[PDB]
Amino acid sequence: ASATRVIQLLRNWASGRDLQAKLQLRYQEISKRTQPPPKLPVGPSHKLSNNYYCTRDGRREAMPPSIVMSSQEKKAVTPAPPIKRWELSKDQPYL
Amino acid sequence: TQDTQLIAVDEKLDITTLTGVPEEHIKTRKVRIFVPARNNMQSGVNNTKKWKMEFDTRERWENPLMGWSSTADPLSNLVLTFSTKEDAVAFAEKNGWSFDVEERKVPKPKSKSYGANFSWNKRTRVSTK
Amino acid sequence: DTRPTIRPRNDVVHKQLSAFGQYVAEILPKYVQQVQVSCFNELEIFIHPDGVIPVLTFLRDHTNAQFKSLADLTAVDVPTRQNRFEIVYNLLSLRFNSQIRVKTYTDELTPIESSVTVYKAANWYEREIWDMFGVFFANHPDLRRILTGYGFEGHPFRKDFPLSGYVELRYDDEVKRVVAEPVELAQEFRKFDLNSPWEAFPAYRQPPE
Amino acid sequence: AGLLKKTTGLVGLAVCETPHERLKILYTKILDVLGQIPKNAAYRKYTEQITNEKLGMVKAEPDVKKLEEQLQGGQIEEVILQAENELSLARKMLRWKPWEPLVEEPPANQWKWPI
Amino acid sequence: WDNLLAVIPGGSSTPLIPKSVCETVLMDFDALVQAQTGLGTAAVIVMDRSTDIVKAIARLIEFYKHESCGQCTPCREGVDWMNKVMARFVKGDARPAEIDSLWEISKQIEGHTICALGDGAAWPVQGLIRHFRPELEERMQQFALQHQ
Ligand code: SF4
Repeated sequence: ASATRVIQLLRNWASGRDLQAKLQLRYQEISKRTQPPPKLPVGPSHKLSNNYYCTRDGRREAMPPSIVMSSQEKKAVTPAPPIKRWELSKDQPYL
Repeated sequence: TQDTQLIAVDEKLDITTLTGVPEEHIKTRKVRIFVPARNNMQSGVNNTKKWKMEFDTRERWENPLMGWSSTADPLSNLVLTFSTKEDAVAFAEKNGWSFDVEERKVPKPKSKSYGANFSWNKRTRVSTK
Repeated sequence: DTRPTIRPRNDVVHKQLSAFGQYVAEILPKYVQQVQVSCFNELEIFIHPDGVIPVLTFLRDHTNAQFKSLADLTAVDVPTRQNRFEIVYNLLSLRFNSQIRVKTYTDELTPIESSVTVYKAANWYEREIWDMFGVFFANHPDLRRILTGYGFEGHPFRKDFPLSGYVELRYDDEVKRVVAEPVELAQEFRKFDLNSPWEAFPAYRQPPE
Repeated sequence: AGLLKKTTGLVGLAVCETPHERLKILYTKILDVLGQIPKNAAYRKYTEQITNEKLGMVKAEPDVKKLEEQLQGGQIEEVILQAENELSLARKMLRWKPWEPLVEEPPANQWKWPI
Repeated sequence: WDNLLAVIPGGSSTPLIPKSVCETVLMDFDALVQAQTGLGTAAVIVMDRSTDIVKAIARLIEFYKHESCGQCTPCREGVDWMNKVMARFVKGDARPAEIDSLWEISKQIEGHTICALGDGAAWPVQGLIRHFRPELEERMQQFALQHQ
């Protein structure tokens, strides 16, 4: 931090980068370990009214697999529309 | 309906030799079925609907240490599931195992009349609701 | 779907798989028993055992299906059903970003001709099935016990196989080698009876059979 | 047409020097191999519709660039692969015979979920 | 009638009607229930502006709490609950949402009871929620306002 000036320029030169701007050891930027009491929020449905489980009962909303064909003019169709070709990233087009 | 050199197998299927269970564990293991009786403290009924494959209980010696119930009965913890007894016995005979049967506990008709609970010449009058 | 608890349904593709399900059903009605889709936009078309070759050869090669990514070769034991072993395939379409899933029924002995031709990924999966569930597959290049121990007995995921197993191991001085004694557990697996005797979901309830 | 590309974007598959007329001749192949299939069969009525159409837009504009977005099959070089795959099927069910009805209904409640 | 706050011409098991609506209504079984109130036994009880309505239902729900037999559950602990949350209403220990909750609670005890006492418990308090809502709104707002 730590190190002295002439050492910094030595490793700055050998790496071709400014390591003093950002390093890989935390010195003072670390958040304080003890923190104020974290008052948490409440649920979106936390309300004393109109929140019966008759409305939100997702486990109940599920329907057994809808059967269409059973052992006991027309047009061809696809399982999904064909995918589209992604373009080059305009940020870095060529590495 | 499946004609590809089919062999007319007239003998009951015996897959016991493939599963490779120990010989002492295929003959000296009475295998039994029944549909569980409802837990009398729980009025719920959605458990007495399936037959199960459960076995006979062997010995349970206390551990010399703190006292866990050490057991050497691998087949004891083998509660299976069965939709019908016919499928239950089908599994039992397919790997031929010394087995016994049990009849599905069927409810009787509860003739209930709340108007009966109050009467003039009938003794089913209830003193307190 | 203003409520944030349940996940929203997606109907546009929901109708699309059903249309594709009928599209597959009409082409090869000799092998498709029944086809259906679930709430979570997952379609499944059900095939006959001897149908492992052409149905996947269809999905692997069709210009309008082209499902080539073999996902998984699973099996599901159902002791009630006569053909307890249920071999389950799973394919993914690269161009049409969908997941087909075909499953069959098979007894302990009855084989399935190896589907390594349509997907060589199944080859390495195929070894596991005979190791893990024990269902032998016909004309398989090399169908080996590859994931369980050497010289194991039986098939552990048959629901008749104890969780603890049949043989335990220890190093024995008098033979200076590991000997496989029968299991003798220090503690017994304390099974828990976890089944509420009240109706769980009126939707998926089995009617009186 | 234009300048022939050097890479298809996928290793193994190379740019075809003969894009359209090769695809056309193998397409005429998949018209004729489909011939020995009866008309009432569903795969015929699906295929010749999907066959006779994309034989159209290939001859609609011989250039490689526009035809990539005519069929949504990506680059033409993989359309050769996939059309060949469709050719493979027509040969495959020439012996499969997949049009007489379902072989046999499943054994009792062989699906039955839940149990 | 100007100094009047609310006459209840049905009695206990009948919704209180505000003074303005009392000026324009016929008292028959039909017309009164058109105004969403009951006529019952024609127990015409008069209560004017000086007395607070929350205190009126305070004694009313207290009467119902001491008359329930506890046979059917929705009336037994239900009529207990109305008294408890309303007890907060009188002093003002509630919030405007809690007014909706007690109306929602009053919906639950409606009909589900063996007899009509539980239903008869709803009618007076239910009429309050629809009619004297601002009076309840100022009642529990004042408690918190001058508490600080
Ligand atoms: S509603 Fe009627 S039956 Fe039920 S507890 Fe109240 S008085 Fe008794």
